[PDB]
This record gives sequence, C-alpha cells and structure tokens, in this order.
Amino acid sequence: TVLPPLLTDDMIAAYTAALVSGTATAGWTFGAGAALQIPFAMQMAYRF
Amino acid sequence: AIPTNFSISITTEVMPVSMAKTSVDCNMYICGDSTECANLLLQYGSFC
Amino acid sequence: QQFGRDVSDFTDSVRDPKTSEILDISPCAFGGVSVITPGTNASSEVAVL
Ligand SMILES: *[C@@H]1O[C@H](CO)[C@@H](O)[C@H](O)[C@H]1NC(C)=O
Repeated sequence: TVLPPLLTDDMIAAYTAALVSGTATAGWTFGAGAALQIPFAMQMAYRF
Repeated sequence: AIPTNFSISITTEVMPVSMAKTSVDCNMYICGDSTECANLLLQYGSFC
Repeated sequence: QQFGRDVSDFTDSVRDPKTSEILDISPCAFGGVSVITPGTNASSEVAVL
C-alpha cells in the first residue's frame, strides 16, 4: 500500500503562497521576524 | 514600520553526538559455548 | 518455585534441590583480548589488555 501524506497538496500550496505574498509586501522582514509593511522597491533597495 | 522596542530570548536545541558502542562475542551468542556449535561454525569460516 | 529466570529467559538463579539454598549463576568468564605494541620497528615486547 501507499499512504497519503498528512500535509496535503493545498496546504502545500497555501504554505507556499504565504512565502510569496509576505515576501512581496514585507520582504526581508518576512523572514527576519515580525513581518513589516514596506514598499517593494524599498525592499529591493535593501537587497541591492 | 520600524522596530522601536525589542526583546531578547534564549532557545535550546539538542542533537546527539555519539552512540552506545557495543560488541558481540559470537561464541556466547550463536553457540552458548557448546562444543557442537563451534565445530559447525568452522564450516562458515571467519564470518564472525 | 524451583528456578529463577532473568529479564531475558535464561536461568540465572538455582535453588539447590537438596538443601533449598538458592544460588545465582554467573557466566564463567569471557571477553576480548587486545594487544599493545610500540611497533615491531621499536621493540619486541607487548602488553595485553
Ligand atoms: C627500524 O628498523 C630499521 C630497519 O628495518 C632500522 O634501520 C631502524 O634503526 C629501526 N628503528 C629504530 C628506532 O631502531
């Protein structure tokens, strides 16, 4: 037999979309801790 | 949004570094030190 | 009761059938042999663990 995994595909999708939206409105702050509201070109200016 | 006040915190993590190193004598395992067992054991060579 | 078993099912405890004296069984003696040498270039004398 085979068993389906616990963490389903749409969960696997919805954990992945929040990796994008939080990177697209909070950027470095999305991972650094509490995610902080900021423009995306400012985030690029931080990265660059 | 920029942080004004903050905190610090200690977290712990735990990860093994060694193992219970063992050893198995064959004679007191596969034989129990009967004379019969040691002599059929020569038919398997130095497998132990 | 007449004989004890250990936490694995080998008989380690014998009560004497004649005197009702209960006795532990130990193993005889077994272990490993190691050899200590300083190198055949260095000596010909050994120590044995
Ligand atoms: C080790 O052996 C070589 C010859 O095999 C010998 O010339 C040398 O003196 C030896 N080493 C020592 C410390 O005696």
